[PDB]
Amino acid sequence: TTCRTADGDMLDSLCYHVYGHLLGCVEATLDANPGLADEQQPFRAGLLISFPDMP
Amino acid sequence: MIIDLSQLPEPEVIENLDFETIYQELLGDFREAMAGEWTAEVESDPVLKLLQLAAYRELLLRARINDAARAVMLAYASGADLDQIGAGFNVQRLLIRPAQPEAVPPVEAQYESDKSLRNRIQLAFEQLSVAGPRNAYIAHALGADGRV
Amino acid sequence: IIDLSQLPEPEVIENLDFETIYQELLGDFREAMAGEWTAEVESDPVLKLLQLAAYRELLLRARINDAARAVMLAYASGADLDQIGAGFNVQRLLIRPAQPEAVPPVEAQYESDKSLRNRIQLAFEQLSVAGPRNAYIAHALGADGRVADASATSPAPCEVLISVLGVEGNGQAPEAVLQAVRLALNAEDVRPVADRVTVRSAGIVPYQVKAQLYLFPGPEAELIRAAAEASLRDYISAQRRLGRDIRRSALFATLHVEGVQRVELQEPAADVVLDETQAAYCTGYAITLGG
Amino acid sequence: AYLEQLQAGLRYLGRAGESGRKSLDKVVAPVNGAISEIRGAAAELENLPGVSPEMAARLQRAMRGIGQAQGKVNRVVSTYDRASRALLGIDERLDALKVQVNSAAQAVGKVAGDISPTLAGVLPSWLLAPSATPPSEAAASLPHLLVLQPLTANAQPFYFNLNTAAFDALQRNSAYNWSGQVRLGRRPALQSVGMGEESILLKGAVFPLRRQVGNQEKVVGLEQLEALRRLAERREPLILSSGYGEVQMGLWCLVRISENQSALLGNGAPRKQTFDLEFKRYGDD
Amino acid sequence: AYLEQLQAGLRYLGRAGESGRKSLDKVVAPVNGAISEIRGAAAELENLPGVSPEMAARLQRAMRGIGQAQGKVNRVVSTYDRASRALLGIDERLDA
Amino acid sequence: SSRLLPPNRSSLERSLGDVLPAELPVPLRELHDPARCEAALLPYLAWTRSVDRWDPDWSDEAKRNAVATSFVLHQRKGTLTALRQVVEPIGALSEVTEWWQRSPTGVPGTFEITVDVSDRGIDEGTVLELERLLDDVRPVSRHLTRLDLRI
Amino acid sequence: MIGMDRRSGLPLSGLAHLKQSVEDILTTPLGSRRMRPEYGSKLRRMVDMPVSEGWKSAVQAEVARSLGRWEPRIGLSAVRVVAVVDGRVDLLLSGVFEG
Amino acid sequence: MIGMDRRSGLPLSGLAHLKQSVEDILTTPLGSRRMRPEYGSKLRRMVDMPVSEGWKSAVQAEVARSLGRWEPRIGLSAVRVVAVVDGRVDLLLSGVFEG
Amino acid sequence: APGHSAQQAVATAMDGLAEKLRAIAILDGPNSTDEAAVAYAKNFGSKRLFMVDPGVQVWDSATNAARNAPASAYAAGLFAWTDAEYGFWSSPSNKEIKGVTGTSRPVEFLDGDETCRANLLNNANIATI
Repeated sequence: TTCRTADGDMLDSLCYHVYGHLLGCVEATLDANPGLADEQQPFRAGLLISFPDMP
Repeated sequence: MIIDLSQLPEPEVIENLDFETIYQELLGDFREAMAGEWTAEVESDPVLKLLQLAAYRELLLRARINDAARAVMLAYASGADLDQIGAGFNVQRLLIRPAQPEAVPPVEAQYESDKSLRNRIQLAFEQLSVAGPRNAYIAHALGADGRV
Repeated sequence: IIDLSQLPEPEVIENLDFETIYQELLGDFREAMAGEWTAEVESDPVLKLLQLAAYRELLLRARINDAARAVMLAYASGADLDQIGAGFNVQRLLIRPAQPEAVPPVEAQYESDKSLRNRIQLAFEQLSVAGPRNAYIAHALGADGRVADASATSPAPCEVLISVLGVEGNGQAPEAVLQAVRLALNAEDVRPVADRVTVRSAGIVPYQVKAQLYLFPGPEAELIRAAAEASLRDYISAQRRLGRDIRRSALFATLHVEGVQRVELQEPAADVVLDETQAAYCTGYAITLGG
Repeated sequence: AYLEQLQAGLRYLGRAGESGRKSLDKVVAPVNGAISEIRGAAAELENLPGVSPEMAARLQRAMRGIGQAQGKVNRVVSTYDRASRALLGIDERLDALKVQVNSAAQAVGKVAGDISPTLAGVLPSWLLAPSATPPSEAAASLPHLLVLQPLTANAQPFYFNLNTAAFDALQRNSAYNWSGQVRLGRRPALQSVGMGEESILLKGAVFPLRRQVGNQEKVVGLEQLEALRRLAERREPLILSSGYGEVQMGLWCLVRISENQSALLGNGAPRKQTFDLEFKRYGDD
Repeated sequence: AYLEQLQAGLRYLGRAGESGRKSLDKVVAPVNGAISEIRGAAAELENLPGVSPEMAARLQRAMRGIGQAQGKVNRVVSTYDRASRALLGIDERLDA
Repeated sequence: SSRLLPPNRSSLERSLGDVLPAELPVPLRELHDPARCEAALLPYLAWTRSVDRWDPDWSDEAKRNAVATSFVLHQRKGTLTALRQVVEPIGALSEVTEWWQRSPTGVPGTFEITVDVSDRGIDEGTVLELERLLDDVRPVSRHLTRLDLRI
Repeated sequence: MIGMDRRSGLPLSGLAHLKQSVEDILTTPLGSRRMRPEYGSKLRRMVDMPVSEGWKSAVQAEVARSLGRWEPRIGLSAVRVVAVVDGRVDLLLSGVFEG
Repeated sequence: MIGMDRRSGLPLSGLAHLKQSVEDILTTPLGSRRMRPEYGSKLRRMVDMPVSEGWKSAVQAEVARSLGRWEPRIGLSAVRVVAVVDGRVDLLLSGVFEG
Repeated sequence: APGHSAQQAVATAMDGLAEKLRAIAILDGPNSTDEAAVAYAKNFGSKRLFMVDPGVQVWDSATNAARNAPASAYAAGLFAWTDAEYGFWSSPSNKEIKGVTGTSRPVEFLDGDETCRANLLNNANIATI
């Protein structure tokens, strides 16, 4: 379930739109994403997040 | 004779994170620090705007350390982080199809996947290096072709 | 083969104390409030937030340092050298694992640290099969009832003099254990080269130590006298692990523990020499107090 | 000699996993004829410089097939008893297929690596994102009669007005849980043991051919009571928001919808829909 | 020497309550590096006349932080088995 | 950050948004790249790469290639092709001996090597290291301690 | 309950904290907070919409939702348009006090 | 879900696979598939019948059955006759997307 | 005129054609900084012009990168979405743009009449994403 951001899309908003809740849903996204947390949290327009299943 | 990476135990530095167990600590470090002078735990209080930054930006820094700890381990690194493991062991990523196209759509330089680098970094030891024993003079004598 | 993981700690990021982290945050706070800062702004609920932040990257500079310890082989702890040894083809083996002879007394055991770390240190010395000075060593550590090896050559070429030393008890290693290295060196040596396997290539002379230590007027002399051999009985087992020398000062410095004001030595007149060939053994000790 | 070896190696395992249906002894000889024979290619492929862009896709065509051959053997073998398998002794033999073929698959992957797992299902950040703008109902020229709105707080609320449903009746039952305990010589004692069910029942009628107010070139729809149904299968309480007395009514879960749609058109379309909704107050903290 | 002592003393307990996540042996050395080292300020602060209106709010900034450092150690330690804690022997050490 | 805050924010929240996260560098991936290690912790990586001989006198360009090419050196110890590259900081690649250049069937000792080393940077000293710097590349009994040099 | 002021950092408790508790609800959009996506109001979505008589009842129905979530000590009474200048509508947020 | 195209063999996933998923339902008759007899549409039985106003409602009622079986990610909206030339009627198959 | 409205001669052409047509002309400023677009808006004041200065960028399939669209046609599609679904009397500002990614300029915004790049453009009679 790979999604592409815009220049203002943010991580806790995105995995709330995908999953429906945020309990155990942000760090599971940061786990299966290489170098995602190193990038600045107001995202750039072209970075890809593969949201895993069962957060 | 190499061991698979899927049977390794989990390391020490990689941690599961929680936003709550960082934020409930920041409540449990600030409420005792105020000595009862601050007692409005309603979210509209502008300290809980900021304690949800100091627990969110810390969780990003806790994840960057977990991202960097996976990047220095062979069983978890991927992307351009196995390139740094590959450059130390004189192993380069392959080219199945070449890089330069002749047509108007640019043909992508097809590299092998990072699941096959973990094959090649781990086979960089059991490799023909020098013809020391009787089993290595013959394997280094496979330059010709018409021969048994 | 010398342990690096017993030195003072390296700091990859600097580990500042709580005060200069806090004053660095106030310097960041005055510049951010520039043009609108007032002395009434830095109130009590404002400053206690900054005392939290100065406490959290005190726990993040400690987290980056504790992560950088466990990545380097210097100060890497258990269940994490398996992630490093997989990058160096080092897997821990089974020293009588959990076979349930009876089912509730489970007896599980793996390879411990600080010798698994040596096998990761001896990883690159096992790649070259043309036999450098350490590949004859690092392939001879495959057995269990021995200790590490030293290599030398006095005679005519392709005549290897390796000294198979062994820690199991009083000195001499068995000759049946001696035959295992030629089974351990068949497709690891060079084919024209030919070794002789000498177990005691120079000879063994009996050593002792007799120390009349003094302790302070203070704590009990039962566990502090016995703590002197805690740094000595593992030191003698580490001498033929490298096959190298003992000194007079080795009989001094391995007896200094917390609570020592003076020591004394009589058993050597001068220090002895143990070369890469020469090794020795210590029979029986007697360390008491002079008071 | 891998051009002769692996293609012949899959031919043995075709006999292994299929001549083992109702017997055991015919499995061992092709399995012995493969493990010491796939090794003839796992030792052959130790040193190749990546000989061709072809000639190793053939290795990928073969090692996918030998990977299918493990699945055929290990499922046909697994249908047997363990004691009948232990007397044959191929529990300690089929694991050598997990040694030799994996050493052969590692040998092929060193010579010719795999293709990258390309991505075609990469979506933007929209297809799972709600349109947070309010609908045309909330901007209409009619004061809203009642408002349903759920706990997710981003879902679209339902607005009661003359364009959507427009109830004209409002039952509001509200019991109070007083329990009677009969005493023998006197009046029964009454104890307040709770609050009991408070319910709100909304009658009314939807006429889905009356045009929207001011003749907006748009009629009251047939969809406009099924929106009450979709908002009720969320398993979720709802905030009632009136505009006359208290405005902050509590959490009210929706329990029953029952329309009576009659005076039908040709395709089954009604032109009256007399409904009755029925709520119960969700007892939050 | 309390200007050098307590600020360095909180630095040991930052290693104590955090390098103890999935292990036990890395807790004992910073805890031993604090108890005999916070004593270097508890004996130093036996005789001060109230030296400044500053220089002791710094002590309040530090002792609030060391008070947070007890809560981090004693909760990370409490996640372990008692038998694994008894073989280490820091039940009779964290009380110091 | 100040960007993570909602649009309604005071200058106090925007200031405390820029201070209370207090971001830090994570110098953890730099520990295994020898070209990106700091100079104070480079011999930690030289230990785990098992760099057998080390000098605290070289330039960092001569220290980091001994760690980066520590694999290629230790993969081929008995060869000449890493005996060429083990003498990297002493810049020298001139000449090497082989069997058939000597006509009477080799020396008594079955051709121990007398290699040629040509250094120009350092003239004082620089001799006493090369009989023991080349000791790890030399096998234990395939060669003898005979050596040839040039300044 | 004693909280601190948004500007100037001063700890104010009784009823000035009550008013800034409401104005953190009304002016935060939904999802702007970190790890609290169901916080705030849809009033920013009601910004720059025409002031009809259904816009008024949609603001009353949305202030009552958003204050009903994170402000239990306020019972909302009414929201009334009291003036209109060019663009600037202004709303008398009246409500009784509970808790 | 990623499938391959019927012609030209190319793997197409998002919504071109959605349209060919519908046209495998509508043009297969019932029982033509192997070991799947309850697959397809009765639209081949509706071929070369007179276009009445009951033929239209019988096609809407049969496309909705056949897409309701083997196409759960499509909610059917309407089927409308939009033109008539000699024999060739043409139907605007309109439906919302779910799943 | 997407792209051909940073020039003043066409923005004056779209100006004078508007009152003949009884329309409004959605022109756009240059994609430079804010005062380059504030001073470009000071050449007008003619009741028929709606300027949106940040040329917003959109994702591309062929380029596999970020494009550069002039963002005057996106406000036209938003006005056609407004007057048919919400009515022409409804204000077409606070509504969604589709086919969009980030802007060519990061334009900040707050609440409380700050020095924001949102309140700077709006007080200069300029709309902005």
